[PDB]
Amino acid sequence: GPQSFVHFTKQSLALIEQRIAERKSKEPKPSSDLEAGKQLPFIYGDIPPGMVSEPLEDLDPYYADKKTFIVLNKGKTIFRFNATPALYMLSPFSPLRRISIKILVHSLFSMLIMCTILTNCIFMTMNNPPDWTKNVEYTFTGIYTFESLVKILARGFCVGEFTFLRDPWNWLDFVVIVFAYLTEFVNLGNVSALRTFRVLRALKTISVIPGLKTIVGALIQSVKKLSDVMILTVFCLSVFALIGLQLFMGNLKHKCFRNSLENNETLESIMNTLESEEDFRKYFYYLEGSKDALLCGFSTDSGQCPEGYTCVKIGRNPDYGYTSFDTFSWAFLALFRLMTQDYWENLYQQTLRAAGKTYMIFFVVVIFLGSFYLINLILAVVAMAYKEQNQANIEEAKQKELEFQQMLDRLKKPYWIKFKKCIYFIVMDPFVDLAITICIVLNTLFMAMEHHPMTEEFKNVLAIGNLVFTGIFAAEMVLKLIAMDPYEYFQVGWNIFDSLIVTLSLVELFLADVEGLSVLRSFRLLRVFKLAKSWPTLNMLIKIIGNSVGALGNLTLVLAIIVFIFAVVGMQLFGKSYKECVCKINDDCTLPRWHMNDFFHSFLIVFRVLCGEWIETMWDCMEVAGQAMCLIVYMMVMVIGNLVVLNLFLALLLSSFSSDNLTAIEEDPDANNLQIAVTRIKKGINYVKQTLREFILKAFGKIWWNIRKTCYKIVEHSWFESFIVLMILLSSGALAFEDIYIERKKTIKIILEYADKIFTYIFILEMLLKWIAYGYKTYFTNAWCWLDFLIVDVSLVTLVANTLGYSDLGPIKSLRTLRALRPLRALSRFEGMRVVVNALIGAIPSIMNVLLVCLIFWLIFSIMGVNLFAGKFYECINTTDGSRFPASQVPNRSECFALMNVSQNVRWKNLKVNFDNVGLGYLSLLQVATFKGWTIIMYAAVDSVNVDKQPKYEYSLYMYIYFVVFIIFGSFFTLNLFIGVIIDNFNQQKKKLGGQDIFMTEEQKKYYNAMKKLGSKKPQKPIPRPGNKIQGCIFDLVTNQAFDISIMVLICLNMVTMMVEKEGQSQHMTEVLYWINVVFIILFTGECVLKLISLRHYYFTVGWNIFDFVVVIISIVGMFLADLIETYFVSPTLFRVIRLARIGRILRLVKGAKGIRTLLFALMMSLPALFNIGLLLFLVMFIYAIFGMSNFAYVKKEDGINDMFNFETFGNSMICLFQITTSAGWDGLLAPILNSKPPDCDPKKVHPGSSVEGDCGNPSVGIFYFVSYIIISFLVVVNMYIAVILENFSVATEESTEPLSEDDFEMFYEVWEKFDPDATQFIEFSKLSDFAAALDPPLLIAKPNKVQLIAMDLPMVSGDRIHCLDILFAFTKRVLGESGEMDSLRSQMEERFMSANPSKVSYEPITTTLKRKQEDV
Amino acid sequence: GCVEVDSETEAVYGMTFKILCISCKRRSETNAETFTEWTFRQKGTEEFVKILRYENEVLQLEEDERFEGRVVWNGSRGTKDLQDLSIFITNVTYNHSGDYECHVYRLLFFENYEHNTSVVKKIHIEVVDKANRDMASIVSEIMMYVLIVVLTIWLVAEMIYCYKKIAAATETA
Amino acid sequence: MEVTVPATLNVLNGSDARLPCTFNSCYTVNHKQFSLNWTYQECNNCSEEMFLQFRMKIINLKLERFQDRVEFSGNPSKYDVSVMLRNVQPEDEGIYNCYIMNPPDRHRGHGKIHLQVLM
Ligand SMILES: NC(=O)OC[C@@H]1N=C(N)N2CCC(O)(O)[C@@]23N=C(N)N[C@@H]13
Ligand SMILES: *[C@@H]1O[C@H](CO)[C@@H](O)[C@H](O)[C@H]1NC(C)=O
Repeated sequence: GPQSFVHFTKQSLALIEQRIAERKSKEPKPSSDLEAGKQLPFIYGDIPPGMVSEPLEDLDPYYADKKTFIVLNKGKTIFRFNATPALYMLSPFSPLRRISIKILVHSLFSMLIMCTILTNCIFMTMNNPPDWTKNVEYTFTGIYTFESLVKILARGFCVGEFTFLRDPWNWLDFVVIVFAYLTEFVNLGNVSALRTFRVLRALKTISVIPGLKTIVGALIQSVKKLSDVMILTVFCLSVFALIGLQLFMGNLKHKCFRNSLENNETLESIMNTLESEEDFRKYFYYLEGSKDALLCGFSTDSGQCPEGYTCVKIGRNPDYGYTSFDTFSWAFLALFRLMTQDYWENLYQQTLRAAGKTYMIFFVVVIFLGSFYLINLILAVVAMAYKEQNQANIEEAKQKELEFQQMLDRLKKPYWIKFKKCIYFIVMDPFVDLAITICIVLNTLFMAMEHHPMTEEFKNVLAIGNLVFTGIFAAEMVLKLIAMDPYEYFQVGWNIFDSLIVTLSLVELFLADVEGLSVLRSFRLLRVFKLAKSWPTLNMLIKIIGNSVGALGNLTLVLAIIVFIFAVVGMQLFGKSYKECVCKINDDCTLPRWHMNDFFHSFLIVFRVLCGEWIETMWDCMEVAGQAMCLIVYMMVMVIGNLVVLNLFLALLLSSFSSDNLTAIEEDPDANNLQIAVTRIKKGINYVKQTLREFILKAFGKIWWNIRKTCYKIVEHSWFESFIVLMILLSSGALAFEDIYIERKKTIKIILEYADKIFTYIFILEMLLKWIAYGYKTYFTNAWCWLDFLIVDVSLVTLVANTLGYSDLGPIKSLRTLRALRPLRALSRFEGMRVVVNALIGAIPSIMNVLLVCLIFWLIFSIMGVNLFAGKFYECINTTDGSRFPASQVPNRSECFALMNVSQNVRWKNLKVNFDNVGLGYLSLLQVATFKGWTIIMYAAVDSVNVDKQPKYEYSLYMYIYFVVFIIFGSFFTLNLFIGVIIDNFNQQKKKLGGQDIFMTEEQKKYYNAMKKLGSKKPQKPIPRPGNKIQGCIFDLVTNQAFDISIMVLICLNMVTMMVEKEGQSQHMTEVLYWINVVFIILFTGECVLKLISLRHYYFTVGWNIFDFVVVIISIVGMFLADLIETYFVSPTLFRVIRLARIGRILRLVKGAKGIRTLLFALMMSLPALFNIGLLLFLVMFIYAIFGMSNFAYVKKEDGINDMFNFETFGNSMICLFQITTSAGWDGLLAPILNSKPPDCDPKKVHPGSSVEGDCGNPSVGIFYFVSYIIISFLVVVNMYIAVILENFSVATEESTEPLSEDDFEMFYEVWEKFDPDATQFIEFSKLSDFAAALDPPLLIAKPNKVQLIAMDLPMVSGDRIHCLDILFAFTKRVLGESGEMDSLRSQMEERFMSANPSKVSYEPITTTLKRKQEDV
Repeated sequence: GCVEVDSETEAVYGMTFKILCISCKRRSETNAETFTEWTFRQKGTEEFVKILRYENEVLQLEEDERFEGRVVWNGSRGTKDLQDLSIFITNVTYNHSGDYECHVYRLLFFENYEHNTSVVKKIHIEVVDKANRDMASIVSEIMMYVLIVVLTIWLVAEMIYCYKKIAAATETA
Repeated sequence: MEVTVPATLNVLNGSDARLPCTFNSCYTVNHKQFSLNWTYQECNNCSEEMFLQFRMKIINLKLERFQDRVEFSGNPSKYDVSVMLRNVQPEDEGIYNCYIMNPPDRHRGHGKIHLQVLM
C-alpha cells in the first residue's frame, strides 16, 4: 500500500475496539519487514510531510486487529506502541503524549544520550575525583531520569504489550536509575560496591548503538552451543584433580628442616612459635631471593637437600599457600591452571622436586589430554557454531536481496597546461614506480643500520642519507602533485598517505622538532606498505586489518567496551586494597609492577589476562582483597574475554580468507608496472644479447649384471630392512649414554667405542650394497639416500681421522658433535614419520612467503624499538642483592663507574636481550610475542630515561602502548594470516591426492574405517528373556531404567565421597570414608552379580558390561591388596598408585551422557594421526636432546638450570625439552647460555672429575638451537591442531536419521513379488515405470516417474533388465541422501548378496539408464 | 658439574700415578671450607698411618720416607671449597702398594647454622711391573672382530647362494 | 587509617561512659608491635595527658585526675581499642584521643571524642 498513510485518530481507535468486541463475541504472525526497529520498505515511497513523526495507524494486518499504532521517523524507522492509555491516564491523542513521542524517536534522541554516556565513561576512569564531579554526577542522573521519563511517557510502564518494562535493556536502564536515586538520596554506606553498581551505565552504550544488540545476541548463541564441552571439561578436570589429589596430597608441604636443634626444641614447638620470614629462614633452608622454602623429597630422584637438613612434611604451601593438591578445591584450581598452561612450568618443577621425577609421566598425559585436546575441542565447537551462523545469515541476506530485486522488477513491469601535459608524459609509470620502490626499500634498509655504540661518522652518514631520501620523496610528491590535478592527486588514498608522510617529514626538518623523533621514524617507516600492490600476501594482511576495522568494526567495538568495563570495575573493587594492603604483596610497601590502583594499570592487568597470564596477578589480588571476589572477577574476565577474543579471531579468519567468496574481479586492467617493466627489460636485454653475440662473432659382462641383480635381491629383502632398522635403533640408543657420568662406567665406555666402530662398518657395507643394486643415478636422485650418505661420510671422516691419530685438531672435535644426527636415519624407515615429513615439506613454500611478510612487519617494529630504546637498558645494579640503585645517587654511567672504583659489588650491567640493534630487536620481539620473558623487557622499557642516564621507575610509563600495539599487530594479526594460509594450503593438499587423509599410513586407513564402523552399528538383537518364572521376574526387575538410574546416582555419590578427602584429616573421617567405600564396592559387586544371574552368559556382549566387570575386579583387588600391603609390607608410593584403582568406577558416568560419548569417540578416532605426529616429535626431541647435552652440559646454573632440569643427562635434557615444547620458559633456559665473557662466566673453570673447562656457552649456537626448536615445535603442534579439528568436523557431521524401518523393506518386496512371481530378482526397465508407482511413501515415486528414474543412474544387465538391489539402493539413496553410512550399507548388503548367490556371470552391467537414454537420443 | 669417579688401582712401577678422591657436595650452590687428610697402610701390614694434610692452599707432608717427594697436589687450586682431593705420585716404587684412606672434613656455612661434616674414601693400590691391558678391553676387541667376521661370512654366504640361484633361474628362461 | 569514634559523647554524671573506638586496619594485629595511646586534653589548644597505653600489654597510667575509674574495654585483635570511664564525674568533660599504630601499616590513626557530662 504505497499510499497507506493514515493519522491515528479517535475514529480509528473506535473501529479497533469495535472489531475487537466483534472478535471476542465469536470465541498468523507479524510481517517481519514492518516489525519495529527495521526500516520501512520503499514500496511506500516518500512520507507525506504532515504524516511523519505522528501517531499512524498500524500497517501490518497482524496487529491491525489489536489496539496498536505506529510512528515513522524522518529516517523511515518503524516504531510500534499501544493505543491503551499509559497508566490509564494518557490517551494517544493527548498533546503531552504527542510531544513526548515527537521527542522520543528523533535523531537528536540518540546522539544526545550517547554523548552523555561517553562523558560519563570518561568520568568513571577517575581515581580521586575533584568536587566538580559531584555536580556532574547529579547532572548525569538528571539526564538519565529525563530520558527514562520521556520513554515511560510515550510507551507506558507495563499496562500493555509495547511498554517500557518489556525490553530487557529497559530493565537495565531502569535498575540503573533506581540504584542511582537510592544511593544519592538514602546514602547508607559501603559506597565501594554502590559505586561499582554505577559502571552498568557503561552498558547503556550497547543500547544506544544500532549494531551492538545483534552482536551480543550472536555471542549468546555461540555460548549456548557449548554445553557438552563445558560438561566434559568440568568432568575431565575433576577426574584429573582426583588423580592429582591422590598422588600428591601434602607433597608440597615438604621443606627441609635443620637436623641439629638447640635447647630442647622440636618441630611442633617451633612451628607453633615462629611467625615471620626471617624466623622461617633460620630453621628451614631457603634459596637466596625466594619467598618459598626449598622443596626437598624422600625419594632418590627428588630434590636433594643440603647436609644438615632432613626432608619433613610441615608448614604451609608455597605461593602464599595457593598452590597445593591438598584439597579438591585447590587441586581443581591447579589443574585448571594446567589446562590453560598459565605458568605451569613452575607447578611442574615444584611437583617434580617434592615427588620423584618419575611423576612427570602424569604431567605428560595431563598436558596432552587436558590442555591440547580440550582447547582444541573448544575451538572446534565455537568454529562450527560461528561458521554455520554466518552461513545462514549470508544466505538469508541473499534471499532478501533477491526478493527486493524481484519486487523492483514487478514495480518496473597557458604554459601551465603545457608543462602539465609534459610532466604527465614524464610521470612515466612503467619505470618511475620501480625507481621509487627501490628507493623505499633502500631507505628502509638504510634506517636499519643504527646500533648503540655508534661513531660520529656513522651518525652524519645516516643524517645525509635520511635527508637525501626525504628530498627524493618530496620531489616525487610535488611532481605528481602538479602533474595530476592537485584535486585528482588528492583524490587517491595512497597519495593522501604519501602526502601525509612527506609533510610530516618536512615539518620535522624545518623547526626544532627533533624531540619527537619517534613520529618521524614511524611515519617514514610505514611507507613500506606501498609494496602491497605487487605483493599478494602483504595485501592480504592489509585486508585482514581493513576487515577488522571496517566490516567487523562492531565486534571490535564490543571487545573494547567489555575491556573498558572490566578495567573500570577492577579499579573500583580492588584499587583501594592495593594501597592499604601493599606490604602484604610487596616487601618495600610500594605498589607492585601490576596493580589496579588506577585506570591505566587496571587496563594493563585486563590485557594480561586476555593474553593468557592470570595466575600471578590473581595471587596478589587474593592476598589484598579476599579469595571470593578476586576469584569471581578473574574467572568472569577469563571466560568472557576469551570468548569475545576467539569470536573476533574466527570472524577475521572466515571473512578475510573467504577468497572464493570474494573472487569476482574482471580481467586485470594493468598487470603491475613491475611486470610491464620486467617484460620491457627482458626484451632490451635479449636485444643486447643478440647484438653483443653478433659483435663477438665478428671480432673472432654377464657376471656384472648378475652381481647387480644379486645385490638388488639382497637389499630389497625384508630381513635386511629389519636388520638395518635394528642397527639404527641400537646406534641411536648408544648416544644416550655419554652424559657427564660416563667416567663412572668405564666398561660401558669401551663397549660403546667398539660398537661405534662396528656400526660404522655395517653402515658403510650397506651403502656400498645400495650403490651396487640401485645404481649411481638412482641412488643420488633421492632425498633420503643423500641424507644417509652425508651421515655415513661424517662418521667415516671421524673414524679415519681418529685411527690416523690427528684427532682434537680444531674442527674435527666439532664434527664429532654431529653424531647427534644419526637418529635422522630412521625417517626413511618408518612410514608413519615419513607421511608427516612429506606433508611438512609441502607446506614449506606457503609458510615461507608468510614468514617473509612477518619478518617485514617485525622489521618495521624492531626499527621503531631500536629508535626508542637503543642502549637505554644499562643499569648500575648491586651484584650481591641484584638490585638497581636508587637513581637519586648514581644518576649516570660516569657516577656508576665512580662508584665501582670505591665499592666492589656494583656493575654497569646491560640487559641480555635488548634493543641495541635489529638482531637483538628480533629476539626481543620474539620473546614478547610468545609472552615468555616479555615482562622483563617491558619493565626496563618503561623505566628508561636516556642513553647513559640511570633508569627511573615508570618514567616512560606509556611505552607499554608500544608493546600493546605490537602484540595486537604482530602476535594477533600475523597469527591470523598464518592460520588462514595454512588451512588453505592443507585444503588444497587434501584435494590434490583426491580427498583423503594426509596423516595416516595406508594400514591405519583400514584400521580407521573399521573403528568408524563401531560408531552407530544399528542392527539390534534382543537379549533373551529367562524361561524360569522366578529368574524371569527378577530379570524384568534388573533391566528397568530405574535400576540404571539408581546405579548412576550411586556412582555420582561415590565421586562425592572421594572429593571430601583432604590433608590432615582426623582418624574418624578416615575410618568412615573407608567404610563408605566398602559399602559402595559391595553394592557394585552386588549389582554385577544380580545382572549375571538374570542375564546369564549374554552379559559379555555389551562392551560397557565388560568394562563394568573389569572395574569391579580391579576395585576389589585394589582394596584387598591394599589391606595386605598395610599389615605385611611397607610401600607408601605403591599404595597410593594401587588405590588409584577406585577412580575406575567414576568413568562409568560416561555410560550415561550421549553428548560426551561423541566427543570421546572423536578423540579416539583421531588417535593414529596424533600417534604419527607424536613419533616425529619424539624423534626431534631426541636429536635436540643429544645436541643439547653435548653443547651445554657445562653451563652455569643460573636461572632455569637448577641441580635438576639441566642438560647433564638424557633424562634431564628430555624433561627440559618437553617443558619448552609448549614454549614455556625457553627464555629461562636461553639466558644462562648467553654468558660468554667475564664476569658473566669463567672460561677456565675446572670441573672435578672431567677435563672440560669453560662454564659458558656459545651464544650463537644457543640462540639458533632454541629459536629453531620452538619454531619446529610450533609447526608440529599446528599440525596436531589441524588434525583434531578436521576429525571433529567429520565426526560431528557423519550421521543422518535413516528413518526407514524394516516394514518399509518388506513393502518393497511385497510389491516386488507382484511383478516377479518367479523370484528371478530381475525386472524389465519397462516395468520400472510402474513398480516405482506402486510403492507406498516414502519410497513412492509419482507419475511422471521417468524423469527421476533416469537421473538415478541405474545399471542395466543384458536383456535390458535391472537387479533388485540396484533399485533398492537407488531408492534408499533418494530418501536418505549421501551420508557416510550409505557407502557402508551398500558394502554390507553386497557382501551378504555375494555370499548367497555365487552365480557372478549374470550380474555384469552392459549399460546404465542415463547412458541408455543418451544412446536413445 | 662435579662427578665422583673412582681411582685406578694399578700403578706401573717406575712411572707416575694419579690417585683420585672426589667428594661432591649435595647442593652445589652452598659454600663450605674443606680440608682433608690422607692415610695409607702398606700391603702386608695392619695399621693406617697419615701421610699428608691439605688446608689453606698448603700441602703439609708428613716426613714418611716412603713418600718423601714423589707426591704433589692435584685437587682444587685457590678455592677453599675443594670438592677434589686427588694427589699425584711421581716415580712410583714397589713400597706404594696398600690401602689408601681419604678423609674429608667439610664445613658447610648456612644462614645461622654450621654443619661440620666428614666423609671417608678408601682405595686399594697394587704396584705391577707392566700395565696389564684390561680384560674388558681385550674381550670387547675380540668380540668386535668376531662379530665383524661372522656378519661378513653370513653376508657372503647369502650372496653366493642368491647369486647361484639367480644365474640358474635366468638361464632357465 | 579509618578510626571510628563518636565525635560527641553525652553521658550522665555518675553513669559509666564507654568511649568506643574501632579502626579498619587490614594487617593483623601483632601484639608485639601494635601501639595504642589514649590521651586526654581539656581543649583543642590545651595539654594532652596520656592515661592508657598499649605497649606489649595494657598499661594504665592511673592518672590522679581519673582515680581508678579508667579501664580498657576493647580487644586489639578484633580492632577495638575502646576504653571505659566508670562513674563519670563533671571534671571528666573534655577531649579524649585514640592514637593507633598497627605495623607494618604505614598510617597512624587518630580518633577524637568530645565527652560532655550531663546533670
Ligand atoms: N617474566 C615473564 O616473562 O612473565 C611471564 C611469565 N612469568 C614467568 N615468571 N615466567 C617464568 C619464565 C617465563 O617464560 O618468563 C614465564 N613462564 C611462563 N609460562 N610465562 C612467563
Ligand atoms: C696434577 O699433578 C700434575 C703433576 O704435578 C700437575 O702437572 C697438574 O697440573 C696437576 N693437575 C691438577 C688438576 O691439579
